Amino acid sequence: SQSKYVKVWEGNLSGQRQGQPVLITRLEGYRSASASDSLAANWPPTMQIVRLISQDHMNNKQYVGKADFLVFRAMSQHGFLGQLQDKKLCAVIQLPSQTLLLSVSDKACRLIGMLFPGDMVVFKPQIPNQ
Repeated sequence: SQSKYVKVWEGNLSGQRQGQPVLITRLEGYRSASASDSLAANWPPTMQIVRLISQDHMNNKQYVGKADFLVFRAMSQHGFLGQLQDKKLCAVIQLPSQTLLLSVSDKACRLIGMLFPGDMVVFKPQIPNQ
């Protein structure tokens, strides 16, 4: 598609470590157009974090040009202050098809996320592969 951002809304409850669910109901999220529409269209309501990503990892704009962006918009949360006050980050989601990173910083009612390819990028030509 052709755009810069894409906000989508949905509802579910699944997203923890070790393949565990999460306390969620209905929230929205804004992802950089750098991602595919089908992503939010059939986005998996269940996340599985097995790693940890710091805010310093997403501080690299030299990687946001080849990858997509994902932001979680919520009205409530728990523990957000802890990290945001400690180092300001979150856990990373390791998918067998792709790689998503979750890091909460300077956002109590929001979360920072990154969409990376499952080690199958067609990087080669010029311009930021969209």
